[PDB]
This record gives sequence, C-alpha cells and structure tokens, in this order.
Amino acid sequence: RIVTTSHGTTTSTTQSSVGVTYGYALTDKFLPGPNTNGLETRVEQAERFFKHKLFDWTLDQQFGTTYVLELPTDHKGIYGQLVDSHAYIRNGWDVQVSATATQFNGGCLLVAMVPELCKLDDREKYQLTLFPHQFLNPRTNTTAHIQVPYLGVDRHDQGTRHKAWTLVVMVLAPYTNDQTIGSTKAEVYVNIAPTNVYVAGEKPVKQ
Amino acid sequence: GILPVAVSDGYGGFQNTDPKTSDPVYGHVYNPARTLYPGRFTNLLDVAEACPTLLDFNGVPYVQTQSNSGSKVLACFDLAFGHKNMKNTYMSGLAQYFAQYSGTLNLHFMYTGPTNNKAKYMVAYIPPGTHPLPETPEMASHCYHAEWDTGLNSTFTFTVPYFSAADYAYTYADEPEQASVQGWVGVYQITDTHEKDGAVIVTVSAGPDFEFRMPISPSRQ
Amino acid sequence: GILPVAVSDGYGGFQNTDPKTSDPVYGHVYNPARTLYPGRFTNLLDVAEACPTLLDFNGVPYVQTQSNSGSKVLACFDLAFGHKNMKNTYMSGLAQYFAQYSGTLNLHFMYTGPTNNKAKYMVAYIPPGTHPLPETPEMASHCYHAEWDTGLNSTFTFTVPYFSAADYAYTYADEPEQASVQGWVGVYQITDTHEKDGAVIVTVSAGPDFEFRMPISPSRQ
Amino acid sequence: TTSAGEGADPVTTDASAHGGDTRTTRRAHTDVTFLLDRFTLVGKTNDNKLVLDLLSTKEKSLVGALLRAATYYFSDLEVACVGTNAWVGWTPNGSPVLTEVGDNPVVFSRRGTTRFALPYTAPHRVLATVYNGDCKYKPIPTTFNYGMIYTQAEVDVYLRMKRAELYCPRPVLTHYDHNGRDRYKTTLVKPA
Amino acid sequence: TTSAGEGADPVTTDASAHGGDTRTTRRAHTDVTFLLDRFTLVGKTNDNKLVLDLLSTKEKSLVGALLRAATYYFSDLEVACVGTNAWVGWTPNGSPVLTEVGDNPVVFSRRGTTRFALPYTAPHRVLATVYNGDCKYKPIPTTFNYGMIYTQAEVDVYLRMKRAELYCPRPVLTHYDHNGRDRYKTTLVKPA
Amino acid sequence: SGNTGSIINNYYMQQYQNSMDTQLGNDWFSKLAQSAFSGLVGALLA
Amino acid sequence: SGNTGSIINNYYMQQYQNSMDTQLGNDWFSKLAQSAFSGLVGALLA
Repeated sequence: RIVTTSHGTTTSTTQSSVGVTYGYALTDKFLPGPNTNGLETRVEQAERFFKHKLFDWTLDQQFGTTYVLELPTDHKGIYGQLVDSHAYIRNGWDVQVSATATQFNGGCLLVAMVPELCKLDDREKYQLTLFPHQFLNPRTNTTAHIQVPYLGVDRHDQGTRHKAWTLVVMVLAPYTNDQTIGSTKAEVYVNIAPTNVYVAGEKPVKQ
Repeated sequence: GILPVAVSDGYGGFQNTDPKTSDPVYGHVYNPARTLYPGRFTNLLDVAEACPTLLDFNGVPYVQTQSNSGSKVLACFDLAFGHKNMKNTYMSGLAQYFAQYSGTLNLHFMYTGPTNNKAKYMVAYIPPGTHPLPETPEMASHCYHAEWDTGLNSTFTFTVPYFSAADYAYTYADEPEQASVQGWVGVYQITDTHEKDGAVIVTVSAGPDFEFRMPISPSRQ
Repeated sequence: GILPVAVSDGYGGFQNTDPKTSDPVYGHVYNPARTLYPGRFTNLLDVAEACPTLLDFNGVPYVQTQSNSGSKVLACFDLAFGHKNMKNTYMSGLAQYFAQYSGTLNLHFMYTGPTNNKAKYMVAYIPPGTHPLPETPEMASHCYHAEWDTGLNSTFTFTVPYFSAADYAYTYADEPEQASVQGWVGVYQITDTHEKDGAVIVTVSAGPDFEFRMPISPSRQ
Repeated sequence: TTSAGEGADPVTTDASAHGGDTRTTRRAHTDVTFLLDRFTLVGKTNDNKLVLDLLSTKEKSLVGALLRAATYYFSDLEVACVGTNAWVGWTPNGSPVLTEVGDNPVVFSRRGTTRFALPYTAPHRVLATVYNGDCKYKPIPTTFNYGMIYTQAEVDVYLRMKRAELYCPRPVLTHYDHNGRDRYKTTLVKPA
Repeated sequence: TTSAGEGADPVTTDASAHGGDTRTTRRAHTDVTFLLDRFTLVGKTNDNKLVLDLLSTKEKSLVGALLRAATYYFSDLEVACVGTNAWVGWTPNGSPVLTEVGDNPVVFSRRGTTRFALPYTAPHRVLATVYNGDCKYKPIPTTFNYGMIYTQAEVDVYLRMKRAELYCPRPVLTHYDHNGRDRYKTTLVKPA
Repeated sequence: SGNTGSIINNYYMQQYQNSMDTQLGNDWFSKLAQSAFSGLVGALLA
Repeated sequence: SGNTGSIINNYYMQQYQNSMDTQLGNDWFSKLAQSAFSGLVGALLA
C-alpha cells in the first residue's frame, strides 16, 4: 500500500494507503464563466503541498471531540501571495491527513471534508458520513486522503472570508494504549495542496 | 351560440399537492449556467444506500466488550426506525416522512482494537414471536445469523432481511404494540482475547432493494 | 350532456403583466401607411451601444488639469450606475428600471486642447477590496489599465470589464454597503505640457456584451 | 482605441485588447415591444369620462418613462378599468364628445374590472410624444388620442400598448435623488 | 462480507449470502423532485409584505426538512396566498424595497386565494441553505432570495418548488421525542 | 411578439383583435450599432 | 417530471411558465451507489 502523491516540487510517500476518496466529482474540471470576462489565469506554481499540525490524539478525548480547519487557511508561501495580488480566486483541494499511532494502540478518528460548515450540532455528528470522508484506525492505517473540487454558489470567491470547505477530524472511538508498547498520544498532521488555482482581478501588492 | 359548459361542485378548490401549474406572470428570464455542478442527488435512497450513519448506544456509536457481566450480548434491539439506537441515523431521519417501507437493510461493524487484540462476533435476526430472546451465541445460532472474526479486514457487513405477513411494514409503532412486530437484531460477542474493551463501530444503510412509500408531513408536537 | 369543467381558485384574477389578450370590440380599421418611417428602434441596448452620453463632474462633462494640487487623479469613482458622476447618463437612466445587469462598458475620452498643448493619460479598473486606492500612475499601473497620449486622434475608448463572483451584479446599492462591491475606475493624468487646463470630455456607452435583466417600475418617493 | 471622435461614427470595444472574452448576451429584457406590453395605471376617470391619451401615463413609471424615450410611436391598445362600476363605453378618435355613449361600443363589467381591446384610431401614420408646433423655444394636437371612455362610476384606468413601434430615441434621466451623497443606495430586498 | 472499511468505498449487500432473493423496488416516493413539488405553508405576511426565502419553510415539515438535507439547490417557484385579501404583487431578486408595488407584476385574488408562477431570479448559478461566509466555527447573503411579495391584507403564504435540483446531501435528524422509552410509538390511524 | 405567449392561439379574428396595417408602393439603430468600429487604429505590438 | 401530471398539456409558452436554463461550453450519488461492492471478499464454501 505504498503510494506517492506529487504536486510540483513536493512529494508525499505513504506506506499505509487505504486509497483516495473523491468527493462529489472525479475531477475538478474548470469551466470559465462570464464573471471573469475571460481574464482569469491559472497559476500552477501555487499547486504544491503545505503542512500543519492539527492536534494530539490523546487518551482523554471522547467521542464527538472535533477539530476543524477552514480552507483556505493562512499561507506563508506562493498561494498566500495570490491573495495579495488578486481580488478573485478559485481552486480545489488535495487533502492528506495522518495520525501516527502504533498498531498496538486503538481507537478511531473520522476525517471528512464538509462544505459550508457554519455550525454543527452534536446529533449531526452521527451523520458526518454523508460527507466525503475516510477513517484513521491504528490497526490498519495512519493515512487518509480525500480529493475535492471547487464548490460554491459563485464561480469564484472574493479572497477568503468565505470558507467553502472545512476539514473536520472527529473522534469516533477513543484512543487507547492498553498493550504496553503503544504510544500515549498520536500527533495529527495535515498535508494539503490547492489544485486548479485560477485568479483574476489584479491589484497592487504593498505600498 | 357558444360552448355550453357545466361547472362542477366539489372541483376547483385550492389544493396543496395538485398536479397542475399556476399561471405565469414574468417571462424571458435566462438562468446562469449550472453545468457540471458537483454532488447532485436525485433520490434519497441513493444517498441512503451509499452513506452509512451511526447508531447510538447510550451516547456512543460503538458497542463494547464492557465491564462486569458474563453477558455476551453487545446489543439487541427492535427492528424499528423508532428504536432509540436508530435515533440519529439518516434512515430513521428519512423514515419519519414515510408511512410504510419494505426491503432489506445493511448493518456494518468496524473493529477498532489494537493488532494483538482478537475477538469473534456474531449477529442474528430474531423473528417476531420468538420467545425468550436468546442471550447466548449457542441459542442465537438457531436464527438467521452470521459469525465473523477479526483479522486484516476491520469491517463486516450484514443483511437484515424482510419477513412479514405483508409486503410492506410501517415505519411507526402503534401505541398498543407490546412486542416488535418486526422482530429484533441481536449482536453478540462469542469471545475476546483481553477484557480491556475493543470498540466495534456500528453503522446502518439501506439495502439494494429497500423502499419507502407514502410521503407524510408528520409535523409538530 | 355537456362538458364538465372545474373552476379553479387562485386563477383568473386581473393581472397587469399577463400573457393574454383582451376581447376585441371594434373591427375593420386599416391604418395609414407607415412604410419607411425613419429612426426606428427595437432594443434599448442598440441605442445604448451607439450613443455615448455625458458624465458629470460637479456640473461639467469634462475632467481637467485643474488648479492647486499635486494630485494626478482626474477622477476616481465607483463602478456603479448610482454614482453621482453617472447621474445624467442614458445608461443610468435605463438602469433604474432593471434589477440586474452583466457585461462590459465603454468609457470614451475626447481631448479638447489646442494643437501645441500635449498630455499623457491613463485609466485603470480597480477591483473591489483593493486597499489604499492608488493615487499615483505608478501604483495604479498594477491594475488592468490603459495609457495613451494626445496626437492626431482626439478620442480614446476604454473597456471597463466585468469581474465578480456572480454572473450578474445589481444596478442598485443596498443601504448597508460601505465600499463599491464592483470596484472603481480611476482616471489619471500622467503629465501635461502647460498647466492651463486642457479639457477631456468623458462619455459612457454599453459594451458589445452588456445586458440588463428583470424590468422593474421602481416608482416614486 | 484612438479615433477621430469629432465625426461621431460609433465605436464599441471588447476586452480583447486586454486579453478578454465576450459573454453571451440575451437582450430579451431591453426589447421595446416586450417592455411596453403591460398594463400601467394612469389614474381615475373624471366625470366618468377619460380621454385615452398615452401622455397620461405616469412619467416615472417604467412605461411612462420608456414611451417618452421616443419622439414617435404607434401601437394598438388594451384597456382595463378597475373599480366597482357597471360598464365602460367608448368612442374613437375624432368623434364629438357625448352626453351618453348609448349605442357606441359598450362593455359590461365582470368581477369588478372591465378589460377590452382597441385599435389605433388616429388619422396620422404615427403619433408623437412632443410636437414643436407653434411654441418657439428660446434657450400636442387634438388629434393625438386613442378615443374616449365613458363609465358608470369612478374607476382606476389602465392602459396596455400592443404591437408597439418606437422611433427617434430621446433622453431617459435618473429620478432618484442623491441628496449630497456620492453613491445613491437604498434598501434592496434581503432575507429578514 | 469483510472489507477494509477505512477507505470508505461503499458496500451494499443482498440476502443471497443466506439464500435470499431481492424484491422489485420502485423508489418513486424518494424522488427529490417529486417530493419537493408541493405547496408548503411558510406563514403569514408582515406589513402585507413577505420576502420569498425558502429558508422560511418550517424545518420539521416534509419540504422544510428535505430542502435542508442539501447544501445547494435550484428551482423555479409557485406561490399561493390564502386569505381574504384582494391582490398580491411581486418584485424580483435585487429590486429596492418599495412603498407600493404599483406597476410591477400584480395578480388579483379569485375565491379567496391567489396562486401564481415565478422564475428563479437570483444572480448565482445555485443557492445554498448554509453559507460559511465570515462566521468562524469553533468546536446567508442578501442575494439568496426569490423576490418579495406585497399584499392588500394579511394572508397565509404557501411556496411550491418546481423543477428542483439538490446537491451535496446533509443530515436529516428524527424529531420525535423518545422521552425515556426505548421504542418510540404513537397512535397510528386505525378503524374505530 | 411582445409580452404575450399562449402556446395555443387567439379565438377572435385578426380584423377584430387588431388594426390592419397598410403599405405604400428597417431598424436604423440596429444597423447603426452593427456599424460601430470595434477594431484598432494604428499598429499593434506583442 | 416532478409531481405534475396532465395527460393533456400546458397552455402558456415555456418562456413564460419557467426560467430558461443555459449552458457553458450527472447524478453523482446514483453513480456512487452503483459502484458499491456487493460481492464476497475471500473464498466461499458450500
């Protein structure tokens, strides 16, 4: 189960792949519309991986515990520069999430990409599976991988503010370390890459 | 002369679910293109077949080895959308809007234990009128059942069948109904290496031949 | 027997924009020939494309070098039909009757100075959310822009584009709207030979792909 | 594009100079005929009479405004008098004013409104919205009408122009007041 | 069937493993379009006005619940205002709020109800039932509307979604209360 | 044409519904619009 | 489609009854459902 995903000059090799989950579409085909007057352009240089630590999966967290990361997030690289130079932007996301625990640990995290996530009740958590997702189950894998397209009532967004997608990682079954050799916690990391980024409406950066 | 016409009593009143259209009033509006928009769905049952949702066992989606009790029963519940275990599922969510259903159901079990913790489980469909609901694997083995053990594959899927005198069953339970008219499903643990729990996440989805009829707005209190 | 008919509630009331005709009452009238009558028009946008109308800059249709101020900005205004500069234009006149529009616009600049007076200008489209609106050619050069100088041809035409998240924009501005949702257009003077003004007449017309939808009678006070 | 603007020849440009496209346009809503083909309230009758004069249309309404955006026009007409009244009657362009319609076209009311269709009846090839006839400007003929209606009681009168043709465009001014503000602004429909 | 559930690939099984068949299924009643194609009561008007916002639908009703089961949607609309009132009027998405409809589409009542058909009028390709726009969650735009109606008096307003399209399913929760009981139970229709 | 659309038809004859037009013996603005210059005066570069 | 069924027809034209759709230049869940595994992992006996 060795799979290497690569974007630009960045690669990622996992040895416990469980496949990729494509959400709502097999591809993010870009169909230009009248909102950009044909002036939009793709910036491939932006389509590369960036990393973030999300949280530490620990023994006390119980079912329902939820960590989210709204996208687009703050970026200290090329992607972030686009935001200062252009008024409008659109892109999809290639998401890899990991929780490195030993095979002698137990529990299970649910990883999902939810659109327009303003609020979530506790009952709604039992149905998070209606959203593109995968599972982190120590006995089986340490990697999740979901790929989703750009989504929205508008063909483009006016720089952030609107977070069409929110990554959500929630504890289904609590982490365990009852077999002596496991670890007491598992750090949860995110490896994301924006895909098909098209921007429009240039303005001056700086002053 | 002109066309003689007979206006009929009982016909014509406003209707909320009628098969006709209203008269138009604002023409020539062309919509923005919504070509290739993702995630489209057409029938609730397509999403209901493909996306299993979590059962609730007193606050948690998993069943478990547990503490004190030489009880091998992990869960035994009425085959009913109104049972409290089914409370937060998409299937029960939808079912509140239909009067009847028919068809099969799929129950899924995902094992969460560490690599060295092994167990062996079993699930059975207990038909109505069965007397002392079996509490042991041994007794329950006399019903339609499936036994499976842990290993490389974490998940196991079971098919809850449809038996009844009638072709359709009701999604709701009448007040005077002492026993489950549709029977029960019992989930048992035959054995486990380690008494420190190994959580089994339980989930439910529509079977390939499941069906709902009679939409109803059961509204209010 | 005769044709049974069901009279429907909610249908039939007088309507002011309905798609049907009234019953005739006075036949056989033949009109005088109006063959070849000149100046016929069929769509407001054909006249709107062909006839530019004057912008208003505090009482006059022209922008100008001006008096005291080392300010190179000749005009900078919200891309909006409701802006005061657009106040007396046919485009804003028509726009008050439609809720939405989409499309391009053409701004025209006619230089009026004497033969020996030379200048060099620039116009840019500043997108929404741009921060300190540029006040210098240098800064404004970072936007979609056009620079041109005086010479044999007095007139220059610029195309104000359409960028937005949506396919259509509103012709009106909601009360709670602090900044122009559609951005601004800035007209700057890079340089001028002679500080004695040279007037540039500014004018506006519909672009080839401009469009209005949703007629409305916004009537009164 | 630079051009010799003095000659007044039209110039219409794309965004192509800057690398742009052109969107597909559907101008159904700016079609003159479509636009004027709706009922507009012109007011109430007087002594249960009303001359059918399109210049009675409210000048700030969509129809009143657009009709005035042309120097000449032609159209057929539909009328609807709403109110509690029994019967609306009519006489064509050029008929003497009468005390009672009696025998000229009469139409009875049906559920509080009377709606009917009429033909252009003027003696001219087209009518005008303005007519510089003996009114020397320094920096409307009797004939310009669609007839007259007589009613049984006071009613609100609505006119609908059919088969409309417009010639020689005229200005259309904005009617909202900026006050002192730069932008105009109002409250647009929004979810409450 | 055992499977590697972690990958989330769907699994749907028969009863064949146990010797069973599969019944013929007819899912006409779970068809989204069919389901939402009915009139739902959203409430009464206010100052004889009501913004047409589908989010006004009662969230526990069949329609309110199903509409909310999707993140995005599109549809045309039919309206019916029931009550003793003379005339319902309407303005499209994006028009300023007015004091009187006068001249915009108006429809008169017929036997106590006014029913009419409308087109989707938003400027977006589709609308949303939720919109995470500047509302940072820690563990609805003006534009999202179908216009506004103006009435002569207070009335009950009903909306009917036509040609409905739904995208990106969301949860649908049960709304009955178990109390402390295990099963739910109610009195179902029975011969008396 | 206009704002009238009944897939079906009209019941009364034409000579009653409308006035009949006549001829003796054409959209200026469409033509005018069509004729506008949309090119480039001078030479283009890059 | 939907919950409307008149063997006969519709009286007013399409451009008045409904909004007209446009295109630039598909039932995800049906496809997703269709793709579900319905077989048997491992070998079967008897």
